[PDB]
Amino acid sequence: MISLIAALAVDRVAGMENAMPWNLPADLAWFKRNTLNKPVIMGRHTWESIGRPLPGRKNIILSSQPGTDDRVTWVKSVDEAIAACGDVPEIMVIGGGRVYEQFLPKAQKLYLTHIDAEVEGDTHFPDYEPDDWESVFSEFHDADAQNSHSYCFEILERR
Ligand SMILES: NC(=O)c1ccc[n+]([C@@H]2O[C@H](COP(=O)([O-])OP(=O)(O)OC[C@H]3O[C@@H](n4cnc5c(N)ncnc54)[C@H](OP(=O)(O)O)[C@@H]3O)[C@@H](O)[C@H]2O)c1
Ligand SMILES: Nc1nc(=O)c2nc(CNc3ccc(C(=O)N[C@@H](CCC(=O)O)C(=O)O)cc3)cnc2[nH]1
Repeated sequence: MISLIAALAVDRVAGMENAMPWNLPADLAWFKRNTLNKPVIMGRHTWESIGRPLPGRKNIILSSQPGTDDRVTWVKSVDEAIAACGDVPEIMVIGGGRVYEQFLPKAQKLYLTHIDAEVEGDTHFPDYEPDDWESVFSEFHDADAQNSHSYCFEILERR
């Protein structure tokens, strides 16, 4: 199956010109936890933002051009990306906006972190219809000494 994972501020804002204005180590731990040992598909901008291969995962980067880093796998279409993942239980799509919109119709599961941050950005998570998804897990966390905002983890499965 194909899954998306993302951190969403209010209005599904997912990305800005620069790094998001929050310190959320617990969310990064959730991200690692749910992606380790699985192929991860990302767009070139997200690859550049991360700045290195994510360890312990097969990193697959979408770009229309040949790759510029031989440590990771580079593909030029959604179907090539999927094929490059091989026979695995779960493919993780980790963004960014362009990539999320392409994969959402193919996806069976969403891993979302809802962040109580009323911020502005240039990249959003695609619209999804709550009636087409069953929420199977939810977990709230307040802001604390190590996390700048309150965050709520959710897992949704497509009906
Ligand atoms: N809040 C979160 O959880 C989260 C997660 C990931 C990223 N982000 C944020 O998202 C932003 C990036 O999103 P974005 O939409 O700008 O970029 P993106 O989706 O990361 O990358 C876009 C690039 O991917 C390539 N691409 C996408 N689809 C393709 C296809 N079908 N065939 C070939 N190439 C394809 C293209 O590369 P070429 O131009 O080389 O052809 C394209 O320019 C950043 O601000 C980042 O911080 C947020
Ligand atoms: N929930 C969620 N939160 C995010 O911050 C997030 N970010 C991306 C894209 N950006 C990033 C940026 C950095 C790292 C990263 O460095 N991750 C490390 C753990 C963090 C750490 O080392 O402190 C990792 O191994 O996964 C991952 C994804 C995709 N989906 C997301 N989904």
